[PDB]
Amino acid sequence: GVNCTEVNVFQTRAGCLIGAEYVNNSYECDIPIGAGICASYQSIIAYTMSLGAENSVAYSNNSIAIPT
Amino acid sequence: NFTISVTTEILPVSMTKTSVDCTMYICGDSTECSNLLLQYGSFCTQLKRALTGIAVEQDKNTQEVFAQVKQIYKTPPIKYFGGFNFSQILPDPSKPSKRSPIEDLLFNKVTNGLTVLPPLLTDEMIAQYTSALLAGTITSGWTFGAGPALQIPFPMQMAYRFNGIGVTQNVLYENQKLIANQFNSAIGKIQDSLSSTPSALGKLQDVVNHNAQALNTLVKQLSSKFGAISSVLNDILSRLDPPEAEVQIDRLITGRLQSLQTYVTQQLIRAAEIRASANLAATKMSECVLGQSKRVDFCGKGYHLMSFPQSAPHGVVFLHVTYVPAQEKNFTTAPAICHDGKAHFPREGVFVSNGTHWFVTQRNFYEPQIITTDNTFVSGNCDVVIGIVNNTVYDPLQPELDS
Amino acid sequence: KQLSSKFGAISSVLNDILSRLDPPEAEVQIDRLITGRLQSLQTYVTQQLIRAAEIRASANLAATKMSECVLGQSKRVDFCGKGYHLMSFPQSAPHGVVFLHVTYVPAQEKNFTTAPAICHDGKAHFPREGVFVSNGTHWFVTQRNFYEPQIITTDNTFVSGNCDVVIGIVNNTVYDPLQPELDS
Ligand SMILES: *[C@@H]1O[C@H](CO)[C@@H](O[C@@H]2O[C@H](CO)[C@@H](O)[C@H](O)[C@H]2NC(C)=O)[C@H](O)[C@H]1NC(C)=O
Ligand SMILES: *[C@@H]1O[C@H](CO)[C@@H](O[C@@H]2O[C@H](CO)[C@@H](O)[C@H](O)[C@H]2NC(C)=O)[C@H](O)[C@H]1NC(C)=O
Ligand SMILES: *[C@@H]1O[C@H](CO)[C@@H](O[C@@H]2O[C@H](CO)[C@@H](O)[C@H](O)[C@H]2NC(C)=O)[C@H](O)[C@H]1NC(C)=O
Ligand SMILES: *[C@@H]1O[C@H](CO)[C@@H](O[C@@H]2O[C@H](CO)[C@@H](O)[C@H](O)[C@H]2NC(C)=O)[C@H](O)[C@H]1NC(C)=O
Ligand SMILES: *[C@@H]1O[C@H](CO)[C@@H](O[C@@H]2O[C@H](CO)[C@@H](O)[C@H](O)[C@H]2NC(C)=O)[C@H](O)[C@H]1NC(C)=O
Ligand SMILES: *[C@@H]1O[C@H](CO)[C@@H](O)[C@H](O)[C@H]1NC(C)=O
Ligand SMILES: *[C@@H]1O[C@H](CO)[C@@H](O)[C@H](O)[C@H]1NC(C)=O
Ligand SMILES: *[C@@H]1O[C@H](CO)[C@@H](O)[C@H](O)[C@H]1NC(C)=O
Ligand SMILES: *[C@@H]1O[C@H](CO)[C@@H](O)[C@H](O)[C@H]1NC(C)=O
Ligand SMILES: *[C@@H]1O[C@H](CO)[C@@H](O)[C@H](O)[C@H]1NC(C)=O
Ligand SMILES: *[C@@H]1O[C@H](CO)[C@@H](O)[C@H](O)[C@H]1NC(C)=O
Repeated sequence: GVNCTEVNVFQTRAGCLIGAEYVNNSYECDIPIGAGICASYQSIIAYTMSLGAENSVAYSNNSIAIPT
Repeated sequence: NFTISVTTEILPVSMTKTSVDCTMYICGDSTECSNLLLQYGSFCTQLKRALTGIAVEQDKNTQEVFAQVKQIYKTPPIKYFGGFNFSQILPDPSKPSKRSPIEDLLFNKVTNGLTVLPPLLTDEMIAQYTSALLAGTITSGWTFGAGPALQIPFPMQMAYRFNGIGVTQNVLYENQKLIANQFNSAIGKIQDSLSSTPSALGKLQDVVNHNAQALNTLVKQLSSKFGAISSVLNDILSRLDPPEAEVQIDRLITGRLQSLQTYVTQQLIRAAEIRASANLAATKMSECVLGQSKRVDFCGKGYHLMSFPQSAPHGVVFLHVTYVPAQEKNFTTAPAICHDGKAHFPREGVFVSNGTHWFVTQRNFYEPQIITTDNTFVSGNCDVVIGIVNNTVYDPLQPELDS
Repeated sequence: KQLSSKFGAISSVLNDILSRLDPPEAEVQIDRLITGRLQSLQTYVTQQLIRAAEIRASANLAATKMSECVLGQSKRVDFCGKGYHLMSFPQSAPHGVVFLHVTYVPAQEKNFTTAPAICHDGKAHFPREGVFVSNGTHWFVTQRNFYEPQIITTDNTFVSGNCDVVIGIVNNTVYDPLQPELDS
């Protein structure tokens, strides 16, 4: 809740996290934090909510697939 | 003749999370509270545990209601859907928040010792969930949640749904442009109704107003005297004797613990009601979006084809597409027909006739056909049924095998 | 634990606190302790009541799933397990149940070509329960899953009007049964 001008330091929406370094990568959420922020240990890092992977199937006028 | 109409069904999902600690709520920075509150045991620790559990289960419920797929599906770059125009449903990249105009209008229409915890999943992730689910149900048919995704064209999956509801699919092809135009007109009409009528979204506004009224009543109820000498917490700490201040503040914190307890019970009952409503919404999600339902009066008023999942603030909004028949006409029916002393029963429908000419038809649509042998079966004779009529039955190939 | 709480009194004991205090103040102290313990019991029974309501709702859902997923088969999607549902194996558990759902998970799909209808002999052809699936110059039909090619005949298809309004329609040659046995 509180802002972090007063009291390594990364600004988020649910406050700020002290003692961890933010990364721009995408991983699976392990510790739920809030506002899409997730933390995992591998020291400790913080990252946004990565929703698995993106896989859009092709669509056309005439295309059908049946499992075998 | 049949028409296509769309309705709305709004169910709450999640309220606003609250966090309360006992000591700062009952008083501000007093050691007397520290040495007196522990004499009541761990009463306020139980309340903190209950609120943390409610927040955890609310986050889990919010994760469970929407994230029901293992992958995120992006929309194809071609908007051709067999003559069907879906413009205000799919999100438009001309908005920084990546929202369709319908939920934009819905969000525009829908309006110290406390902490307001933000939700675990933000509105951007909810919009991404709804966009991915809409893409998965528009390009992968009604069979994609059982495992790896597939792809089926939109008229073919509509024909599959029409086969599954109990009518022939050919009536989809004879009025495909009419069906698309009626769907576009219904979407525009429901968009105008949502943008105009302000009473259609009463449930979310009611639950948010209930939570805000509970918080405001708690805030106004905290600053009461409760029969004590002083109302301000630190005024009695400097006006009354510290040996003599073991009664008034004790009664004050006892009454405040009573108020916090009844607020916790009210919040728990409201959370149970919201949990039941969200379980019902998750049942609707599993039954009407992932596949087509066959039970009646569950999604829309009439026979249900498929539904549109969309994002709503502190809830979910539904677009249920139904099947409303029209143009009623009187006709004569018969239990069976008898030919050459043998009774013939319809294969899947019923006999229909206007005058002296009998025809067969499907379940809930009028398509007259010549009574043949391949679409009927013979069981017994025409002497046990009541009120049978007489008509001839043509025989397939019978004049074709004479050569 | 709340039994040993002082609740603002001198001591949490009962027999010892009677001897050390005179009755005009011992009555007030005992009344305060009894009211505090009754409030704690009220909190406990309220928590037990809401927990019992939640467990009753969960048990009603479990009884419904007993009545539906175990007894017979239901055709609904991902209610009894994940994906399509074949059977359910309920097993015993202390104060709970554990579920074993035999599920149908199709996989290893292959790309194919289709058609909305067949325009043969001036009339439109529609499948009964299958769909026209093709890979090249040949044409076949199959079910929803476990792709199996079959020759398009007149018994698995029907006719409804002519072939002029269906968009994307393609010409095809259909084999008719009883054609080789015509003069004999
Ligand atoms: C079934 O109802 C639809 C809806 O009214 C009819 O479509 C209308 O048809 C008239 C004349 O054919 C047109 O002037 C309208 O513009 C159509 N409406 C729309 C929204 O396009 C349809 O004709 C009816 N079919 C039958 C067989 O009665
Ligand atoms: C699908 O419907 C929408 C809305 O009816 C169409 O959007 C309109 O497009 C015209 C042409 O530029 C504009 O003048 C209107 O203002 C638009 N209406 C809106 C944005 O509400 C859209 O063109 C249709 N698409 C297709 C393929 O028919
Ligand atoms: C009931 O509807 C049927 C279907 O149109 C009518 O049958 C037609 O009758 C005329 C005159 O005998 C024939 O030329 C047509 O070939 C018939 N059509 C079919 C599809 O069989 C029938 O006449 C109608 N009955 C009444 C009393 O109007
Ligand atoms: C339908 O056909 C049956 C068989 O041809 C009719 O039954 C006979 O009808 C004649 C006169 O209509 C009677 O003399 C016979 O005694 C009847 N036989 C039996 C076994 O019932 C029947 O009447 C016809 N029904 C209609 C409505 O025409
Ligand atoms: C489409 O699939 C069919 C079915 O397997 C293929 O037909 C086979 O072709 C091979 C190659 O000569 C023959 O040995 C088989 O006997 C054929 N089977 C049947 C049932 O006809 C066909 O070749 C495939 N077409 C393409 C373009 O791949
Ligand atoms: C915190 O303070 C910084 C600078 O003082 C400001 O840019 C930021 O918006 C503030 N955040 C909040 C949540 O108040
Ligand atoms: C990485 O994330 C930071 C936010 O901390 C952002 O300012 C920066 O632009 C990002 N860089 C890239 C390459 O995305
Ligand atoms: C589908 O066909 C139309 C013309 O009938 C064409 O404009 C469109 O590009 C086609 N879509 C494809 C090939 O994906
Ligand atoms: C069917 O018959 C009833 C009874 O006379 C009548 O009230 C009704 O209007 C008729 N409907 C049509 C479509 O003719
Ligand atoms: C079918 O073709 C599309 C388009 O190239 C491709 O993305 C997809 O992987 C193909 N499916 C299979 C099973 O190879
Ligand atoms: C083949 O199809 C085209 C268009 O689909 C049509 O114009 C033509 O008449 C068809 N020819 C035959 C022999 O069916």
